[PDB]
Amino acid sequence: AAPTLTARLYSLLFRRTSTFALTIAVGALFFERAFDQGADAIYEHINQGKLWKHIKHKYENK
Amino acid sequence: TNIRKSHPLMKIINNAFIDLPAPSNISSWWNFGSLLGICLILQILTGLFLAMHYTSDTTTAFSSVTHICRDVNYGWVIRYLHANGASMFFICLFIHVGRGLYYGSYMFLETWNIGVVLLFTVMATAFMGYVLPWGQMSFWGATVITNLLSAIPYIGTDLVEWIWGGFSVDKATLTRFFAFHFILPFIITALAAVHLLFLHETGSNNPTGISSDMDKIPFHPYYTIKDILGALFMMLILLILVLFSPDLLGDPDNYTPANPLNTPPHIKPEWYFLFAYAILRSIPNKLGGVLALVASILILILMPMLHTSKQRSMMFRPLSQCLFWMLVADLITLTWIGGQPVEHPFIIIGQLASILYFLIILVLMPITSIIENNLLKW
Amino acid sequence: TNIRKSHPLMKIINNAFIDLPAPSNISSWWNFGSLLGICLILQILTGLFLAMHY
Amino acid sequence: PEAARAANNGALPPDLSYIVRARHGGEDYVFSLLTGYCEPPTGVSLREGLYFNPYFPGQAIAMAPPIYNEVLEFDDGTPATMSQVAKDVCTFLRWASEPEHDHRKRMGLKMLMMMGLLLPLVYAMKRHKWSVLKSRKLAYRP
Amino acid sequence: AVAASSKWLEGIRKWYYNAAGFNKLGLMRDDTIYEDDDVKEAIRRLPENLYNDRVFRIKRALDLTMRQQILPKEQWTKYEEDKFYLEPYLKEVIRERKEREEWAKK
Amino acid sequence: GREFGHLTRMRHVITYSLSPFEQRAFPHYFTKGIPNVLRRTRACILRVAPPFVVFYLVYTWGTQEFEKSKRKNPAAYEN
Amino acid sequence: TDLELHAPSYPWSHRGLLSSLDHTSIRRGFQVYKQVCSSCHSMDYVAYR
Amino acid sequence: ATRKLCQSFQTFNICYAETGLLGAHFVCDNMSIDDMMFFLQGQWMRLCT
Amino acid sequence: SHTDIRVPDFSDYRRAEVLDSTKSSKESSDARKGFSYLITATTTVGVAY
Amino acid sequence: MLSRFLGPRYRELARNWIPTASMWGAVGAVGLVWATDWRLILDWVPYIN
Ligand code: HEC
Ligand code: HEM
Ligand code: HEM
Ligand code: HEM
Ligand code: HEM
Ligand SMILES: COC(=O)N(OC)c1ccccc1COc1ccn(-c2ccc(Cl)cc2)n1
Repeated sequence: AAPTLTARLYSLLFRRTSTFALTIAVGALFFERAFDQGADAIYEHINQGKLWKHIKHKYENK
Repeated sequence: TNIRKSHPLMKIINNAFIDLPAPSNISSWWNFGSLLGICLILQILTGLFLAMHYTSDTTTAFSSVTHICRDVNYGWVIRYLHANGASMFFICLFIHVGRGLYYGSYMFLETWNIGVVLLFTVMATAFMGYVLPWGQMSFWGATVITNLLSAIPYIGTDLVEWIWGGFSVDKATLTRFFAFHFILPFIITALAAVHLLFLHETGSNNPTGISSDMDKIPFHPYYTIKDILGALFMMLILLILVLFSPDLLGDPDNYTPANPLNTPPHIKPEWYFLFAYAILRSIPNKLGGVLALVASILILILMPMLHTSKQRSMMFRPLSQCLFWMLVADLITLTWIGGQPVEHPFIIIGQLASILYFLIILVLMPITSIIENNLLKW
Repeated sequence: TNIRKSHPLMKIINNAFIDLPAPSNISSWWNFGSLLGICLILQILTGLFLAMHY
Repeated sequence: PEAARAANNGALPPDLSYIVRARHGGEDYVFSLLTGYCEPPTGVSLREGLYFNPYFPGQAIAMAPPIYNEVLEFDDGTPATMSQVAKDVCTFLRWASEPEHDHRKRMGLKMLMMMGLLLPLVYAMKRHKWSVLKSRKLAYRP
Repeated sequence: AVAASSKWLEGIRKWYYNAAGFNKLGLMRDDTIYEDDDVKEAIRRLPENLYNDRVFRIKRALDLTMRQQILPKEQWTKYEEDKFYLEPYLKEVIRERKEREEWAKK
Repeated sequence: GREFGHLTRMRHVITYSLSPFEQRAFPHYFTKGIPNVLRRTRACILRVAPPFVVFYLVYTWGTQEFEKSKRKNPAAYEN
Repeated sequence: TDLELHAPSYPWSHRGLLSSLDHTSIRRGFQVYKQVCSSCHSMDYVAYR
Repeated sequence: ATRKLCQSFQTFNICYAETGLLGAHFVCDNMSIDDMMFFLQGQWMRLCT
Repeated sequence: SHTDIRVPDFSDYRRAEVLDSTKSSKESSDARKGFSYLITATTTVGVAY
Repeated sequence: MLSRFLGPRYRELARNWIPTASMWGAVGAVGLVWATDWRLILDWVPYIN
């Protein structure tokens, strides 16, 4: 009866609910700068060649 | 020695939100009472911003609002949070009233009567906020109220002159409409604490209409996590209407400025007043039309007296369920008629639907409950 | 059946202002707590006027 | 406005900084009126200052047609025909009415991605507490 | 009180009993009554075995509505097996209220 | 005076419960849930829906008779 | 006063839900207001800023 | 004893060959169950730390 | 009698690692009580919005 | 069914209470015009001008 990989770190960090009181602060990363994969790479792909920083090399260093 | 049962301030919170006995079969229709408390708080922390940068005069009102969407930083998001946040308040209010009408919650007499006062106060507040931006719909919508407000046979001509700042359309008109709009949302916040103190004497009703004292659960954690999930689904719908179509609920003719320049192509208010504008417009008398406007909201107070069924709710009453949904389809008709011009098919329809709204509540509903009483052999 | 001892809103007022036990030798120096509540209400119904025209 | 309508035979042409937010067509109405001129049909006897535009309220705008082929030539080189003239000025006057257009839609994309995380996770937390009541059994032994 | 419609009006009574659905939750008709002051005095006067039967039937129906479920069709309450256990106790409570009211005006 | 030890009188009733960590939070979801939400739809469809059908027929008759009272004039348009 | 003609739906390049405006077609359309008009229309709410 | 919260309590250690039960039993009146469960669980947590 | 009282069967609700009634659930409990549990933890990194 | 007004003993309900109210339906014509700044009863008497 080998279990699955849901014993994540339950015996290591999550038992004594020390994590739960401060996940607004401590467990808070991986979801602003790791989501450069998110909206900005999607939004500029639907609007390729239409934003200002696409038509930009045409009008500096002239 | 349990601190949440003995501290003088903590034990008020514990009896109200934590250890409160609640029925176990409460549905999602009981979510909209805490949603109304979220919408009222949100309209206060957003009306802070707008009254800060504001000037209310006949010469600068239309431009004081256009200054915020372009020049004032984070002003386009906060203005359309406020205009759509008031449409969100009114859809959470009509669901809330129709719940208590369907399940017989008006038998809590003191809680129901403070509710009818709360329905009048938010309706009069939002009327005095749409007059503030001063466009075509702000002018011609305000100047049909005072035609029926000067129709009061003795005191009416000095009543409208006392609230118009002193004469007519002028600088100080929007100093008494704006005064009656800054301060009325705070009488609502005090009337809501009294509204819940009367409900605490009995606890909540439930969808079966039978008392549930043998099957109570604590409010925490079962309905604290269910009210948080329902509030998150409300913020998703509100931010979709703000960030993807912020002018869907609105009228373009209120971007044309206010002046007695020219008669507009139409006159219509926001969507949550279209049922009331359709009723008074189908009465060709400015005194009979102002009486049936107040009689369309204060008719809710007669609902405890008109009850003739032996059961409380409508869960086991199939003939009464048909009449409840005929009343909802009658209010959809009046919302459509109230945005139509006054022409041939929209006068015979708009005045027969004004009759059927009063015929269902007063005559058809008390007779049908008696017929269902005889069929169950009591 | 006494309505000021059994109504849910009236019994809060009765315990706070009417039937409240108070010492009998309280002086005039104990008057200034309700005077502070009069001065705070007055500064609210007068700051209404000034922020209107401002 | 005294000298305005005297220059235009009793009509003041309005301001345009909110003109597509103030009509029931958006920027589709401004385009369809700039390029929709016709001649007055049989029976429509119009007065001194009326040119027959069928996309106008009252059919009788006091507006001679303002644009035609090459009233202008652009800075980078673009054939300046009449529809191309009107299509570009109707991409103007919409940015003017709504200068928050592209910021409104990019902020709406991060909203839909964050509430695609928060909502299935609050729902399964609610599902965890309520499973005690959903699985309970009752028995009556008098 | 018509002898020609003796069976026809009992067909409409049996139809309305099934259109209403307290029998699908295992309830009797007197379980569903609205409890005003005359009903609350009649519950206090019930014998101890009829009181305990009513309390369990209401708790089982509240638990079914929480789950949005109903009972199997062989466990539904039949029309000609529904016992009006509360009706003799309620007619006596109301007769006593109407006696104290004729006395207060005469 | 509405607290948990003082509510009502109850005799001879037994309840059994499981811990939330001992059960799966998602049991039969499409096996039970889809047949359940379909007979709930069938039980309420004859009460709710026929009022909203009559609103649809009045709306279509009201917008179509508005146009052919106005400027739609094929044959009643003579001397 | 009889009927009215409503404008059709043109497939603009900003019509979609996640669509931006074309920032070359605003530059070309500013000069249709600047040098072909402002002989009748003010635009009193937009600046050169 | 100070608040007159119960009639009695006891702690037990029941052992079998591979498992067992480790806990407590108490007797009280109908308005004292919530306070006695609160104080007992607070003593288990005060021994874990 | 009270010895006629037994718990009804809960097999169609249990997690898939405790259906066996003979294994003593030593390591199939701490590696089990984690299913809806970073569900609760990755919720509160999403509340940082 | 509000027939509590219709009784043969409480007809003296209204006979002990209306001798209070001999002016009380017209105190608005005595007392409110003290603050209306109208001339409702100010023409009745040469008491006031
Ligand atoms: C021939 C002078 C003239 C020219 C040049 C002109 N207009 Fe007009 N237009 C008018 C007049 C006059 C009115 C107002 C007519 C009235 O109010 O009866 C008007 C009205 C309008 C309206 C309102 C139409 C309506 O339905 O109310 C719009 C929009 C408009 N003009 C846009 C433009 C644009 C864009 C340009 C630049 C391509 C332009 N106009 C150039 C004369 C002109
Ligand atoms: C600002 C307006 C309002 C607020 C903040 C508010 C708030 C609440 C809350 C929090 C509840 C308890 C939870 C619930 O059942 O939803 C409630 C219940 C109730 N409300 Fe309101 N409400 C408002 C308006 C109204 C109106 C307009 C009415 C009726 C005309 C009303 C009548 C009732 C009734 C009868 C109940 C008890 C329903 C039951 O338990 O079945 N309320 N309200
Ligand atoms: C129950 C709460 C409220 C409701 C229903 C409400 C409703 C409205 C409405 C309908 C408008 C018109 C918006 C538009 O037409 O564009 C508006 C704007 C306004 N509100 Fe409120 N409001 C509420 C709270 C407040 C508060 C708390 C304040 C002041 C602190 C306030 C002050 C204003 C002002 C000054 C405006 C004009 C600004 C503008 O038009 O954008 N309102 N509100
Ligand atoms: C807005 C400010 C205040 C208001 C409305 C207020 C109001 C009151 C009232 C009504 C009383 C009871 C009657 C009395 O004994 O006078 C009272 C008592 C008291 N106040 Fe204040 N007060 C305020 C500020 C303060 C301050 C600044 C302090 C101390 C730093 C304070 C400390 C006390 C104490 C200790 C008592 C009880 C005194 C006794 O019974 O001997 N209060 N207050
Ligand atoms: C605790 C209550 C208050 C205190 C102690 C207080 C104190 C003051 C003071 C010292 C001034 C300056 C007057 C002068 O120098 O001529 C003033 C005026 C002013 N206050 Fe207040 N105030 C209170 C309440 C309020 C309220 C409730 C409002 C707004 C609703 C408000 C808004 C203003 C404004 C706008 C002025 C304008 C300056 C003037 O008209 O003289 N204040 N108040
Ligand atoms: C958002 O504001 C509007 O819709 N307003 O007012 C500026 C408007 C605009 C144009 C035309 C008409 C109106 C108002 O139409 C109605 C019809 C009924 N009420 C009403 C108002 C208060 C109360 Cl207590 C009860 C009923 N108002």
